[PDB]
Amino acid sequence: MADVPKREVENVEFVFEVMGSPGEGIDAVDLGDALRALNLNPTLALIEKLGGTKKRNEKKIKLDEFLPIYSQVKKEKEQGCYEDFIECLKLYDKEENGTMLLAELQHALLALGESLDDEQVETLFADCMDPEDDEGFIPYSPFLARMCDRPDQL
Amino acid sequence: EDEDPTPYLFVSLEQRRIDQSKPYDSKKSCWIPDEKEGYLLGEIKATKGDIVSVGLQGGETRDLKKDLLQQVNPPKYEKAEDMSNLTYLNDASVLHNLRQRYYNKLIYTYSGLFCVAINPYKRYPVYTNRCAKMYRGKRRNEVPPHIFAISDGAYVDMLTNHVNQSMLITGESGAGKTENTKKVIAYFATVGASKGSLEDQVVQTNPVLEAFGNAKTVRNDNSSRFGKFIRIHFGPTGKLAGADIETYLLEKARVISQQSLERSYHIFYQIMSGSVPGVKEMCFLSDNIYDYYNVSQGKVTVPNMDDGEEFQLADQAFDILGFTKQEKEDVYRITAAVMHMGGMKFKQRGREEQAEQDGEEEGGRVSKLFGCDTAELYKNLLKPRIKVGNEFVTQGRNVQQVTNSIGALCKGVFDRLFKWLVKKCNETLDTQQKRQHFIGVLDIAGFEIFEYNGFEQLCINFTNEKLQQFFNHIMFVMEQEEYKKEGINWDFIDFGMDLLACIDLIEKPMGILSILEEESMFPKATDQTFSEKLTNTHLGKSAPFQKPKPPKPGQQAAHFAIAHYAGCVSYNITGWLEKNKDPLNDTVVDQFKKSQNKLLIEIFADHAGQKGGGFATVSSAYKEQLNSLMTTLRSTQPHFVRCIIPNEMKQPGVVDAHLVMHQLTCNGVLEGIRICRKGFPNRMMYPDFKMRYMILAPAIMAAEKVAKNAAGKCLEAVGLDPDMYRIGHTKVFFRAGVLGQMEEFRDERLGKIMSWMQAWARGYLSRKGFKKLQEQRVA
Ligand SMILES: Nc1ncnc2c1ncn2[C@@H]1O[C@H](COP(=O)(O)OP(=O)(O)O)[C@@H](O)[C@H]1O
Ligand SMILES: [Mg+2]
Repeated sequence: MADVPKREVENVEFVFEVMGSPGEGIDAVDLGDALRALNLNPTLALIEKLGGTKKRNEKKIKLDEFLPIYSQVKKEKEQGCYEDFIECLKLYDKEENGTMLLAELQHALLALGESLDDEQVETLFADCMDPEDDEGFIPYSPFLARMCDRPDQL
Repeated sequence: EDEDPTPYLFVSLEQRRIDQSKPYDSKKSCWIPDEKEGYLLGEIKATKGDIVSVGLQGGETRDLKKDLLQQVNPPKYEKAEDMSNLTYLNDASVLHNLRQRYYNKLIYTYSGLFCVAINPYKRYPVYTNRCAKMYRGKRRNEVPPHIFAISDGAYVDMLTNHVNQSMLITGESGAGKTENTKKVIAYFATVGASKGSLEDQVVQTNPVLEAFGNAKTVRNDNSSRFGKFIRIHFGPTGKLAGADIETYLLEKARVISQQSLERSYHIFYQIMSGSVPGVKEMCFLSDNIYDYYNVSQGKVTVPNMDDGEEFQLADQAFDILGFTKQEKEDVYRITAAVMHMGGMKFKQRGREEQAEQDGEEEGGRVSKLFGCDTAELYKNLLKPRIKVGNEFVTQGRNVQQVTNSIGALCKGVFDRLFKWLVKKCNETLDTQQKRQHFIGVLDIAGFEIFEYNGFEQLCINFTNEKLQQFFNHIMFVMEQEEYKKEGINWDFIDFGMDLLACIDLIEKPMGILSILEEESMFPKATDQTFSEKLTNTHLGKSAPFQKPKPPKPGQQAAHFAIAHYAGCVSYNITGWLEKNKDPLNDTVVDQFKKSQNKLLIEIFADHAGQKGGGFATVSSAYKEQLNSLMTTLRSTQPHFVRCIIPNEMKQPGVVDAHLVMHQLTCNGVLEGIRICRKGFPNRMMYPDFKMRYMILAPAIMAAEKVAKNAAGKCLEAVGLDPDMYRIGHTKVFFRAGVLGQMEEFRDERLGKIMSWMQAWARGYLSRKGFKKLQEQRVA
């Protein structure tokens, strides 16, 4: 009631009412989607470390069991940000003009780190990415500002 | 030679773009040692413990210790004009930057406070009026490296700060000291020109002094056999006002002795060329150089050198410098007289094998040239006289005593003739007009290690021992200033004993030279007594004094060694006593002073007949010169130009890595770097810091308005003690290993952002579907 802010608990209430059932809760395969619905962006590896599970009906996480996980993910400060991603993509901005090759960006997202699906990247580019130029370059600053919900940088 | 100097001063834009694409990984790129190349660029393939596998161009791989690897500067610093801007200034990065520039036809490179000059062995149009105009008034950093930039800066500091300046141009034989020296002087003569002009008279001293003072050696077809210090005086308004020259340690023996591959002094062959009418006739000179043994013991010609064209130029210089016809002609007479004296043969007689002339042909030539009576001359040589108090003695002489007296006179006359030429040049260059300040230029042999190191090499290495102490001191002071300019307090003072230990071993009482002078006044003491008196007095007692390194096949043994600042040198003492005292037949000298050759009387006006005859020696005389010189230098603002020979073959564009590295150690280039980088091996300008390390604290740095605060807060953000760096006005300075830690932080951080970015992409995609699932959860 007076430990974790009240309004934030209410925010967790709303998400569970949408993704989980009163008796059980949210399925553990949905633990990442639940935290994301709360304006968080945890890595797949961190979700595994906090009760994430593959496939359905393997594990259930109820409310009071999810709150410590929420506060956990909300404590760790360096989980990425718009400014962090600008510096990563600057390493591809050969011309120092704020552009990179869409091929390199797509390749990196599908190959490196916690890689993404072909479908995840296509949807991402469809919404946030601007059209290429004649040479295949793209402005990566607005793409990150839309993905990171940073209107101030548009 | 009116051309465009740009392609010989700048790195082309085309070349820069190529350089910025060389293969660089801040994690793999490394320098490794190598015999022939000095250092090789490599690629760390794997690491196990303190051993790394380095991949070299060409497939080869080597396993060596991390200890031996040296950091690589990124390609943007390729052919850097000022190596103090390099992040890493290890030995490999210095060689690399210099050789790359050299391969690009760039002779000059700055290394912070001093300048490096690599012999091109090719004539580039960088000493024209068109090029000189490019450096007049401009600051050192506004134009590519060049000797003119230093000269102008010293001329500017002189006029602005009212302080005398110095330019020390050092290096081993054939490195390019004399060439650069002549260009500096010609630059000051130009800028200082108010409008037989003084400006041309100073330049015309070189053909004279080089004619009598330079000679062909294996290392250098125009080797300087003397040291030189010239002061260019400027009036209160900065106009040329005069000049004076001092010379040191002219190699007398070359007048009568040459090695097989070497020449005597150019003048002897210039005069024999016959390119000047009347000269050979007046001098009774034949047309066979080999008629004169004193000069034809080795080579008698030099490829690509026209002794005839050189004699005309030299003879012309005498005119411009104001030599009267009688003066000029007596110089040639005395010069040829030295040649003739080597032909005066003799033979034994009987009692005491007392010698007598065997042919007066050459003797007559000598007498006529020196304006002496031939009969009296031979009489004073064979039957000299001494004073016991108020009587004469008819002392005899055998063939060998007579032979040696001739060679001594040859050396004494030429040496005294050379000194007079310098004296005469100083008279011409003294215009009695107001001298306010001066810029002094030093052109002297640097520290060098030969197979045979004798008396001369000891004086030279002794001289450079004092120049290095002066250099080290100035580097501390100026670098402290350089830090002050960056708003940083920097203090490093240490004066290790060794900076003065060698100087003491050589100069202090009972030192090397003291014993050489003490032993010069003993009966015989030929070499061996000097040798043992050096060992018994210093070996095991004076730290730098060491046992001589045993000789290798084909080398004569040495007698002692010194651990010099630039390496261990083994010295051979045979002949030092003879070289240290140059006694002349006082009876023949008296005849000279009474001769009909007016110049001969002048060059000997110093020497008494029957100063003149005191306790002075070569070593004693030179120690006063060096003291006078060092006193003058320490009164000025100095500028150091380190000349370097690229290879042993006079080949333009060819770099002998081992040879260059040795010089970087001996010429004080690496030492100066240790000083300027003491306490902070690495530095970095803020634009480069941001490009490389803003990823560590982007938001933090993004807020700061000035680069300084951005770099600082970034270093505070990571776990760095504030003493591990200094925030200058335009540069960050790092202690050892800090960049390593910064690169580790960057590596780990860079290994996460990709997952963060993907986690955020999933968040966006998730929150996208939560909107649909949300609205679908109503009714
Ligand atoms: N800047 C230069 N331009 C052209 N040739 C040079 C230059 N510096 C040196 N050389 C060549 O190398 C030789 C040696 O130069 P020098 O100054 O006499 O050496 P050092 O005086 O150091 O013994 C010269 O005779 C010349 O041919
Ligand atoms: Mg020289």
